[PDB]
Amino acid sequence: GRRPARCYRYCKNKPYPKSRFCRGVPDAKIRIFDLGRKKAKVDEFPLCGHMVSDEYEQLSSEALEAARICANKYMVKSCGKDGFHIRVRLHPFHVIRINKMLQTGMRGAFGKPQGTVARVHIGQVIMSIRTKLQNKEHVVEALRRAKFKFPGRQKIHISKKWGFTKFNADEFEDMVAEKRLIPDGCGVKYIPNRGPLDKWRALHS
Amino acid sequence: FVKVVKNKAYFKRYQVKFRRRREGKTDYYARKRLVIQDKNKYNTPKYRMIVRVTNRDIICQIAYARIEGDMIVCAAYAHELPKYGVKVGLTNYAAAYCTGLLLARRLLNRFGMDKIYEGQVEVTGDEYNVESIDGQPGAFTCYLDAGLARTTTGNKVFGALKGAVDGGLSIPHSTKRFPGYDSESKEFNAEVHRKHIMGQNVADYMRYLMEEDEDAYKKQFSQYIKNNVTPDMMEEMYKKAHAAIRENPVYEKKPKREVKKKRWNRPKMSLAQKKDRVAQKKASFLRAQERAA
Amino acid sequence: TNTKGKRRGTRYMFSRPFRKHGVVPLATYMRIYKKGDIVDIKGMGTVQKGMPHKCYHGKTGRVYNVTQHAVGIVVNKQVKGKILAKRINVRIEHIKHSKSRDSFLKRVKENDQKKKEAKEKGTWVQLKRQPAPPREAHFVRTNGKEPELLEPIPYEFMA
Amino acid sequence: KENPMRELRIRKLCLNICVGESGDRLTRAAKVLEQLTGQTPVFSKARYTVRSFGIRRNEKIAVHCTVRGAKAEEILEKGLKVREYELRKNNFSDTGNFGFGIQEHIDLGIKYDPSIGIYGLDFYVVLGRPGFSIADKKRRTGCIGAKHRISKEEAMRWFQQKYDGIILPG
Amino acid sequence: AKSKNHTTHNQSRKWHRNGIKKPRSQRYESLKGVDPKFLRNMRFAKKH
RNA sequence: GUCUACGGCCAUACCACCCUGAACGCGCCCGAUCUCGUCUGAUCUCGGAAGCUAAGCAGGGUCGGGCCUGGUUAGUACUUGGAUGGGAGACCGCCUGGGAAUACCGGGUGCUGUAGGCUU
RNA sequence: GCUCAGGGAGGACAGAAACCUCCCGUGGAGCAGAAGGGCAAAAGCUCGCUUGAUCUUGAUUUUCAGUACGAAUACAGACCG
RNA sequence: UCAACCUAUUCUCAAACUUUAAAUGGGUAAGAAGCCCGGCUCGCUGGUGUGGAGCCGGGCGUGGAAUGCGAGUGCCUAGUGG
Ligand SMILES: [Mg+2]
Ligand SMILES: [Mg+2]
Ligand SMILES: [Mg+2]
Ligand SMILES: [Mg+2]
Ligand SMILES: [Mg+2]
Ligand SMILES: [Mg+2]
Ligand SMILES: [Mg+2]
Ligand SMILES: [Mg+2]
Ligand SMILES: [Mg+2]
Ligand SMILES: [Mg+2]
Repeated sequence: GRRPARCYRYCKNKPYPKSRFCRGVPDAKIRIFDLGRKKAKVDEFPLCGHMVSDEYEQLSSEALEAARICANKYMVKSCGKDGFHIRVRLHPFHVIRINKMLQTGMRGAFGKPQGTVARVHIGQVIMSIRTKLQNKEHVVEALRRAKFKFPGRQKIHISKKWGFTKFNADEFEDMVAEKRLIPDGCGVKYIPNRGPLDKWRALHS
Repeated sequence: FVKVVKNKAYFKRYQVKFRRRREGKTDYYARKRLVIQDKNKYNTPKYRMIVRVTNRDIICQIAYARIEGDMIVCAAYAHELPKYGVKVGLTNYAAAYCTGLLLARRLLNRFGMDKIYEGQVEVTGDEYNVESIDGQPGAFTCYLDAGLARTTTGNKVFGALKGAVDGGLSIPHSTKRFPGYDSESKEFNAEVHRKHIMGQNVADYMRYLMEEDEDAYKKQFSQYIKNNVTPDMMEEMYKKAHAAIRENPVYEKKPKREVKKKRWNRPKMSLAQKKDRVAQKKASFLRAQERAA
Repeated sequence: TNTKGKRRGTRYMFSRPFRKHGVVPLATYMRIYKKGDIVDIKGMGTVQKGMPHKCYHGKTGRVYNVTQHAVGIVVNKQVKGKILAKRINVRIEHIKHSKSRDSFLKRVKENDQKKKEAKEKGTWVQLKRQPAPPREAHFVRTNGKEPELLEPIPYEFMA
Repeated sequence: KENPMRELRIRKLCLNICVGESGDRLTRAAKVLEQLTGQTPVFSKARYTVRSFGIRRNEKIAVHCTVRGAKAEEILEKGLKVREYELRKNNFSDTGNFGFGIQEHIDLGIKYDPSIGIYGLDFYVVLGRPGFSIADKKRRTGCIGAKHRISKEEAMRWFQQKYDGIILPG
Repeated sequence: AKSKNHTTHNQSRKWHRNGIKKPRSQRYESLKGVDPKFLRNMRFAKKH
């Protein structure tokens, strides 16, 4: 019953979020965004593969959930059940409209909301899998299988960051040994040389 | 727990008051309605008579507003009344009248209008208003700044007002807030205001305490006793102070001394010193940890 | 079709700046305005009296009339194909002087002083602002070290 | 050797009786705490309207008063004599005040009229220190600083050394 | 049978055929709108 | 060096805690006859000078939060004009000139006008 | 003259929510209504007195044709609060 | 334990959100109607032959950025308003 994505594919409109003015939106069907062993520290998954995009287009929430399931299925088949962590780094906020014809015509044509849609830039990361450093080909194959659930051209890039952090994977170990970083779950905490030094003597206590 | 109210968001969104509004001193609403000259007057000054009653003296100034600040024309305080012979009691209604009189006569002598516009040489207490005479240079017109005093009846702000009015300033005023205007019968008996100007309430309270109990009298009044101020001397002392002020109103400053240049408060620590403080704190913590382990 | 309200479209225009809300500062009141003063307009939301129109927020005119709170100024407004020299009544806190007249005034007074003097002295000193000429010929010294060589960076995708 | 401008004082003793209705009960409760204090109390109205309790907006539902000084100390001593000088550790506010409540005013030392009846009271002692007038004077209003405030233990030690009462826990 | 509603297409060159010409600047412009008490005084100063 | 009275721009001045204030001040403070106002001399008003810098306030401190001003981000994003450039499109590249902002890393932490003191 | 929304800590019945008290509180409240602006010794809330919500000629702005009506802005002449 | 809560973090947004904040753009100024003196007048403003404005009289051309171009003004008027 939903129109094809090639109708609602280009970033044609102003971004039109679910708000006080556009209410009555049917709910986005991707609602789980992070999967796998999402309760695992930064230290035990060092590898991070990003499905980056290569077009300025619109991905549907249907396609985001289809690619989530297509990645998760291959990851729990290949890397074991909890040896990975996928996260979908797009949330569909733009909602799209449907002009229903049943006779009026184009008189007063402004659609009811039909669905939700994520707008993506050239180089904005769609999905990302955090895994161990020997599960490289499995994550490339999982992202390559999930690319067929999207329109357009997506590329696959294995980053030099330490998983889901903004710090580089070569100097992450030196920084965490120098105690400028602190593990606090799936992320890491950055500590400047700017605090009150009771925090300093608490860390080096 | 509670949610922390004064966070980074609170301080980033926080706007400060003006500095005088934070310090508490000024009311910008009344100050804007009081000092702003009309724009068709074109840089004509607008004069104010500022009254501030402190705990121990009374500041009476006359100032007009420029862009950099209120340049004060003339100033007259209450602690300079022992030059004329009011030894102690410098914050009461009578000393408010005396310093208003001194402000008026000193400003008139500063401008050159002490012979003209004599005002009330004898003190009556009733309504007076210095109406200007033709040919001679016109009367000095200024407006009364109370600041933050709740301007109710019998206020030393209006005592200094009546002091300037009897000195010769033409200030707009009503005889509603002088002591004597009773709220019931809605008239104004000027002899009660004269008693308050001459300090007869203080002399009568002095007599009342030395009749009721002399321990409370010596606790309440002591510098009066030290400067041998008696109740019968009070009105004649304030009249001689009025005559002394109206005969010699000019202020002569104290001479400026050669300083010693000694600094009484701690100077601001420098960048090198405070980085060395945090270096020594870290090194001392680490050596205390190795001498604890 | 848009509404034709007096304050339509002036959400961000008559609003105060960030953390500069509150009491209007008093030098704005204490500045005095003659006639013939070149005067900028910038309407302000805290004082609703004497509000200049959104057509004139940002325009500069000339004072022709001063009253006891407000000045009348003569601004050029452009409507469809003409320019009207029209006059408006603006309260005093919607208004600044312009320093664009002031730079001309100081240039005139220093030109007139260096035309008064250095004329019985004999020299002839330049009084017109010629525009910024091309750079004259100049040696550039490479004191010792060689010019550092640049060459483009290889492409690596960092995101 | 301690600075005499940090003497713990009682700044006020405020009393109220929240009767919950207007008219006869409220006027005679006003008369009973006027018999207590010696000054005419005031009538506290209602902010909101809750019909579960039986009150309406702007309806006079309570009587309160404020006592200062020697009268405050003597009324407080009467109330603590009712409360046998035994206060709980939860009867102390974090800002250093304290307060308690009694159930019949006949225990205070006020004789009875069947025209009036019996009522209970909330007593609340707002402790202070010399200098707390900074927080509510007008001309240069400031705050009170950190060293000069009154903490909870610093108040209840004062209570149990000035009244020789006990702080029973719970 | 609809039609076009509003346009400012050809209007700029229609204006700039005879030019956006600035107002007629003239020495001694008039006194209408000047403060009447000020102008009473001005014309008494001219009277005497 | 510094304070009061009135201020100007209104955080480089705010906020939290700690330290130190000599002299003059500014305060806290002591009272309620009178002026005045309250349930209450707490506030306001009124008369004072026994005590105290405890607080306000002032000066200083914090690998402080903030604020101000710099570096980075970055000639990046965006962009005026241009091509019979590319691309199926989306969009991108180039020629011509302009050119941002976070995070991250430094520096600063009120200046000042008029009047009157203190440092005999 | 006072500070508002909210929160914390206390107090006989009293509680999740009646009233009293302290502390924090840049507006998160209120300003009749729609929204946007604006506002903290106020434009809010509470009191006291009130009728400038009055009589009158011109100028101006806004839509604009640079015309009306509407609404509004500075002035001016009294008569007042 | 599991929730709310709270504090430092983290992913993604906004036409009717915003601390910041461009490019293009919109006013004004680039002098003789301008400066600088001397003096009168005023019932307005006025501590103050104060302030402001208006009048007289005199002195000053290096015509006060580049470029380019003779300008200003008044009648009568068609057609047009898909
Ligand atoms: Mg569209
Ligand atoms: Mg006032
Ligand atoms: Mg058509
Ligand atoms: Mg048409
Ligand atoms: Mg007292
Ligand atoms: Mg102190
Ligand atoms: Mg101290
Ligand atoms: Mg800091
Ligand atoms: Mg008011
Ligand atoms: Mg109103």
